[PDB]
Amino acid sequence: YQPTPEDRFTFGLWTVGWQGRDPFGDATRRALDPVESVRRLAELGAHGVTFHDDDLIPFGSSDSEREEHVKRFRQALDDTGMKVPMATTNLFTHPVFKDGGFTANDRDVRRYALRKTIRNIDLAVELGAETYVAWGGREGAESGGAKDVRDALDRMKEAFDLLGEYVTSQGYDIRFAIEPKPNEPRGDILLPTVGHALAFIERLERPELYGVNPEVGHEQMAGLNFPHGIAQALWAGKLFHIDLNGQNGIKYDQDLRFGAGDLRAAFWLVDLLESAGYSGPRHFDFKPPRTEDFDGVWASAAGCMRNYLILKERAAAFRADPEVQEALRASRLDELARPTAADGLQALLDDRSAFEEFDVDAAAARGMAFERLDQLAMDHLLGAR
Amino acid sequence: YQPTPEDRFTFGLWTVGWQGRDPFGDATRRALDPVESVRRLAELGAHGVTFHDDDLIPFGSSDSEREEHVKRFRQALDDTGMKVPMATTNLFTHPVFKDGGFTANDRDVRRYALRKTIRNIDLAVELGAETYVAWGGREGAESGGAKDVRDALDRMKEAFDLLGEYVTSQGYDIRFAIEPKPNEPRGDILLPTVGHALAFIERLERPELYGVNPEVGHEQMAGLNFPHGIAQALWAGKLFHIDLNGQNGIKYDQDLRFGAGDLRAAFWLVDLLESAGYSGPRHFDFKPPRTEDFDGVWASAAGCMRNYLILKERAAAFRADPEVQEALRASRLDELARPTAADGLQALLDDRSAFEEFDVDAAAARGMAFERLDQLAMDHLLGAR
Amino acid sequence: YQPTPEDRFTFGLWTVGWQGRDPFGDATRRALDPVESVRRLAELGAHGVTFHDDDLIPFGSSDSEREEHVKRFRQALDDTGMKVPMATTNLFTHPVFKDGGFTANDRDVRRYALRKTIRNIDLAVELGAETYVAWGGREGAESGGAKDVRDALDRMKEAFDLLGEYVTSQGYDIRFAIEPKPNEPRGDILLPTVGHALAFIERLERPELYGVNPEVGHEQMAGLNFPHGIAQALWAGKLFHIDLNGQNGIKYDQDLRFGAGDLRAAFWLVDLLESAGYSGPRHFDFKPPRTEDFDGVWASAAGCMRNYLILKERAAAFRADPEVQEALRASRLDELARPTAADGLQALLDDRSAFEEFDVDAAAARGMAFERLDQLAMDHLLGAR
Amino acid sequence: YQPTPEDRFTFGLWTVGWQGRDPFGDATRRALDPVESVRRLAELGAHGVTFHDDDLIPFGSSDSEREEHVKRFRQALDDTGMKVPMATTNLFTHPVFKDGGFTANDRDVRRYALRKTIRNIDLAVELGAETYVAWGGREGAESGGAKDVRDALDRMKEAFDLLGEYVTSQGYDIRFAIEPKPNEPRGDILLPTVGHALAFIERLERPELYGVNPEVGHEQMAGLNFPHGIAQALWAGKLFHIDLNGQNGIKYDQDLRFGAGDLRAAFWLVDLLESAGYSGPRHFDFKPPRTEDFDGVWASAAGCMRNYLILKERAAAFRADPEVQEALRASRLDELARPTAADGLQALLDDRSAFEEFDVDAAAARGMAFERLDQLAMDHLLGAR
Ligand SMILES: OC[C@@H](O)[C@H](O)[C@@H](O)CO
Ligand SMILES: OC[C@@H](O)[C@H](O)[C@@H](O)CO
Ligand SMILES: OC[C@@H](O)[C@H](O)[C@@H](O)CO
Ligand SMILES: OC[C@@H](O)[C@H](O)[C@@H](O)CO
Ligand SMILES: [Mg+2]
Ligand SMILES: [Mg+2]
Ligand SMILES: [Mg+2]
Ligand SMILES: [Mg+2]
Ligand SMILES: [Mg+2]
Ligand SMILES: [Mg+2]
Ligand SMILES: [Mg+2]
Ligand SMILES: [Mg+2]
Repeated sequence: YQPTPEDRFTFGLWTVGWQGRDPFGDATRRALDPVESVRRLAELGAHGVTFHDDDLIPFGSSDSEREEHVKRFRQALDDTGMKVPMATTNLFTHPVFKDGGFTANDRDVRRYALRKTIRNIDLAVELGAETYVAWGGREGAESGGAKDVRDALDRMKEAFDLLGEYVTSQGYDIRFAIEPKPNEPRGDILLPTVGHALAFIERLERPELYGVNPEVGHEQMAGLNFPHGIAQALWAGKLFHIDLNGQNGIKYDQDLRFGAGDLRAAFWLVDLLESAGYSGPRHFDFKPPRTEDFDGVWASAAGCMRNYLILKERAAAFRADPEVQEALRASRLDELARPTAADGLQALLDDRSAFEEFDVDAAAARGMAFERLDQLAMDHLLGAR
Repeated sequence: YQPTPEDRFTFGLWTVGWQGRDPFGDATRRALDPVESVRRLAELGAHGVTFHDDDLIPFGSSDSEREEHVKRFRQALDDTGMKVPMATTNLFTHPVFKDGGFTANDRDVRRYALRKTIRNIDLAVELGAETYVAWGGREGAESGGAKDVRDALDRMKEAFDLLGEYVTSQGYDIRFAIEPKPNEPRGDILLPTVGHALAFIERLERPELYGVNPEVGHEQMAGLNFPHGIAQALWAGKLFHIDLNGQNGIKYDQDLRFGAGDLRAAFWLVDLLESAGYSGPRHFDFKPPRTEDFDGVWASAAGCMRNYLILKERAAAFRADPEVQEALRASRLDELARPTAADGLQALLDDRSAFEEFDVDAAAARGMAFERLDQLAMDHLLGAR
Repeated sequence: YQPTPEDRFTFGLWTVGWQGRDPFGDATRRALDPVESVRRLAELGAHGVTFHDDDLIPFGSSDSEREEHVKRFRQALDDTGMKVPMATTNLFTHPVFKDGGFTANDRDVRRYALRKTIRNIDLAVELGAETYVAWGGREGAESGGAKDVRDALDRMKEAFDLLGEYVTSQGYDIRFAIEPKPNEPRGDILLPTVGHALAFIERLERPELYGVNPEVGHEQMAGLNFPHGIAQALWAGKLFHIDLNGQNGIKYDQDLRFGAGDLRAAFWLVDLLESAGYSGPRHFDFKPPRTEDFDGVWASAAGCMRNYLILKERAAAFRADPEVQEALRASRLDELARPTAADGLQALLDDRSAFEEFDVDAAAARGMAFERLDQLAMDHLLGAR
Repeated sequence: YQPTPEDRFTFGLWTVGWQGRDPFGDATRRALDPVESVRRLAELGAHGVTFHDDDLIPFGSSDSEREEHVKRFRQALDDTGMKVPMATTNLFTHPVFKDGGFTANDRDVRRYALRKTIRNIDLAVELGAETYVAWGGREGAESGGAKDVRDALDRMKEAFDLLGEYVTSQGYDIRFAIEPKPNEPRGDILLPTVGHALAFIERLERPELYGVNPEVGHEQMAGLNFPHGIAQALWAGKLFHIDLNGQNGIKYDQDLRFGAGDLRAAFWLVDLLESAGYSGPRHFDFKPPRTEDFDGVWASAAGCMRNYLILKERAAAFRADPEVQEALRASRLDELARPTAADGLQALLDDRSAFEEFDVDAAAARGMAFERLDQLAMDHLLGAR
């Protein structure tokens, strides 16, 4: 189960670089130089890395310092052959963003947020990124009177429209991906799920430029089924990128390594990406627990990849098994893929077998054979066939 | 706090008519004749009622029995002056719908579901309904292999497209409202939230015919903020109807009377509907608890209306208070309503006060004064000014 | 992975016998005669069955009918060699129990509840049951004013004390097990978790007679860690029985087959029961989904047992692996089992290496190596060593 | 609604002193000197303050610096007349506690944790504290193999036993209060709820010395009913202290001001404390949101007290209303307070009216009149009588 750069596994600098500060605790690990992370990731078999502006260039850096930071990073990429398929902006750490970036009540702040974003879009293109993520972690509220949501959506639309005008005018080959999260750090965050983000995109001036970047843990903090949310993004043609990690139910965002948390949901996600022919990066947005030292960080990162490869194998074996193919037919998955009324409205209306003469009791008596199918799925996942 | 028919309060037959059967218990109350419910509701000050096909005409009724059921109902409406602004279909009780209506794996079932729906659309128009609700309570799964979500969305789209073709061809003045719910009775239900339903509508052939019917308790079963979800529906121009009730967090769907459950969320919802000028029905989809007799049912129904009227009064007093208007200015709600960059992209890019010369520390130091505003909101809700 | 009666697997009559009625739907399956369930379970390899009074003898049965029902059941047991290790009372279905059994506000009801319970204790002993379960599904409330919890606990204590006096006086060899659940069917249920039930037992007149019957899904409806709750019951010497099934997070109680829901939590539960030497019944309290016919019911029941046996194998392989034993030492599990201060209070107070000279930074720098250990656990579960 | 020192309102230094650092953000406010907090709290009408060792004396302080810190604090208390009714230990911030204090795997750490605790017990007594709280925020795990819960409970018991031996030997007049929390910062924390802590106390060598310190938000992060948990602590005679704040459901711990979050649950809590004659401190463990400046901190602190006083008034009016007293009788609250069988076991067994002649249908038909009672409760809370 050895990964190679062909598996397209990526990691954010902020993941293996998390120092372990939490709401109740100081850091347990020293900071990692981005160059070191690049090298260690390459040795593990990763394909590339991602970054927030602030991960690469310390906030408030002079143009001189900025150039120096970039050059060193670029050298590491050249030395290892690692790519940079996505980048994003930090619009959440600094105190100025306490009420949001694009939807802060203060107009001056909103203008600042757009300028900080545009500067990073330029760098991202320079580095070859294909996707630019936006997670509005501070857009929301803890109380009802603080934010008029209709006005905030107007402000969010305005912001994304200006970014689309910008890339268009420059002639850049980059697309945007919005990342939803229901809460934390705000009481409630705007665009809380994959559905809310998809619905919002349809109101932008150039909808073709925007998709979603769903994250496992995020949809599970609302108790939603991740594989179902991803199927809806695929159906809309909007899965531009994906964030993989683990989460144990509805609580604070844990960011465990991928495979931990809900294992069966991880299995069904892998089955789907692989069946659907998803060809984007398999990005891990996780945090090695603060209990670990450096050895532990690398082990956790390696486990992310290992878990994906084991699941891939098990899902493939599941779909290729003749006995499973037979069970899918038994459960009428074939019939779900056929049109209900290709014959049209009129033909449906005139068809007595559809109502007048339909034997409802006979249809009701037919078992779905879902439990036998699910048990074959479990046997496959566990290597117990 | 007396309601009148002008307040536009409505109730489903199934609400005051719930006999009290739950997953672990038999009925505690006898069935109510629809005619009796109409009369009792009129006396309490309700404006109208709503129904599923099966609430009005017992499943499997002959055409003769059907006509008889309708005529009696129509007489009650005439006697009391009650209206019927919405109707819907039961595609969840009968065993034939065990795997869904529009997205059942069996094709024969899907065809049956559409025929049963079309028959009720005809009645709804006859009775003067303006809105037709669709809650797909059985569309979903308990296991991953049972439903290919991409195929199910194809099937759901096909179903809604055929219904749109139908109303168009007949020349009916009726619009559709999709009602999301995250789970129960299925393990996971498709289109689980207000966002997922809004995103789906944008892919239908004639999107103008469809909106949402959000329900308080439903979004709270996913731990989402209801007033925020409603603001997004308002922003999209898609709030065609609304279901009001109460819920105590993430658990089974309780369906308490409106006002019970999350009281502060009820306050913010009322403030919003009233501020936004929502002119549709205020419908209560709730269940008087099984502990109650008939006297208790009517008391609970009366409480739904009473609670809305008290909240309306308190929200109005909140918005009209000079001291609140001053606090909103202090918290920069005025600034949130102004465009970020009406000056345009170029002007933003050339504005040094937006980046180069922006004093981030001075901006960061500005308190939002949100807690004083929230305390004025609490004082108002409690009548403690 | 074939079960035999030696594995001690048991099922309630109500599990494979669930007809599929839910809050929104009618039954999908016909009722099963208890004799048929006994025979089918024996053929699958089960060790025994359990029952509520009402599952075996229809409510309101004459003494004549009662005897007839028992005799037929007894014949089935003799024919198959199945045992009856536990029984319980139905104090939740009939409308009289709408406000509870032992804690109903009406005193007459409370007296009735105790009489119905005592009659079943007698039968249970006759059939050879060793454990009597009590799940107070209707003890609780939907509103704050309806129940004074202090008075209700007095009433609950009184009830359990009288039952203890009863078994003592009769000389029966039976112990009681209280089963907690947080909600459903009441808004909140009293004694909502394993901890609340353990704390309550310590206030009864003869605490030795009572333990807990925890259920997987129940603790997961509160988002708690089941294996941790079971370890606390084991530590107190109070795990008298256990209910196994599956649950997908915080929502309505699903009652999936064991192994479904949280698979990793199922793995850790098996590891614990097996390590601790739990020698009681492995009882399955689950519901085959309403989508299934009879073939599906038996397949789901078979899957419960299969899943336990696979997990048992994987946990055993995990604990026996030399490389795991080494990792446990690396993570200081050995040190957690040694007393902190067997030397005593004074020796601790005088030990400078414990404070004055303790090198906090050196201790802080030591990684716990938890992620490598967890990855070995995952590899083992998946059969990927 | 003006508080006075007689209302017994207290605050932790860490509450109004929270700088606003979260998992995703830097501090938004400067640190407050403990002397300033004491003075500002006194002016608002607070009765006293509480502290962790580390809030008062910076970690790693010399004995010289320690004495200086104490003296300054003592002067502030004398100047204002504020008291210190409770103190606690910080066993969670420093990296050495990454795996816990009392239950860390490393034995050396466990010994250190006890020494740090004993030093603070001494100071607490010097300052006049009556209660010593213990919140084991780092005792728990993120993975199943990392902690053997049976061994950890042995370790936790050992720790509390040694602390009891210590206070006993010194002759101190102080009692311990254990504070449960389900998760955050660990994946799962040991003793997750009020029930688990109550059950654990019963296994300590001198159970009389220990009680619980429940916190509103903590039990709500598991979706439990706080007023019910408090009634069980009252019933056991174990409510030694209480932490008041607000929380919006199952998510990260928000720590809103008291009254925010679940308002109806706040009403029922106040009704209970006041009815039961709770005479301990009304302590606020909350965090003014990071959006606020200093003015906002004081406003939020003032709101905590204001909200309690308004609720107190409304609960008192509720209980004193003749119409409510009549409704309570209608709902049989009087009957819940009478013994079920003061006549005894034998008399119950011989009473035909309890079974043989009990009219179950007549009893079942009796409505509980809970909704009318709940509506009177709502009317009272809202000042709408
Ligand atoms: O909840 C944290 C989010 O996952 C972020 O890591 C984004 O993906 C990048 O800003
Ligand atoms: O969860 C139940 C839903 O609220 C239904 O009552 C719909 O509104 C009507 O089918
Ligand atoms: O939630 C349902 C409970 O699990 C019951 O099945 C008990 O175990 C028996 O009354
Ligand atoms: O979750 C944080 C806890 O409430 C702490 O504030 C304790 O009360 C004191 O250590
Ligand atoms: Mg996250
Ligand atoms: Mg992410
Ligand atoms: Mg509902
Ligand atoms: Mg509804
Ligand atoms: Mg259950
Ligand atoms: Mg059970
Ligand atoms: Mg907290
Ligand atoms: Mg606290």
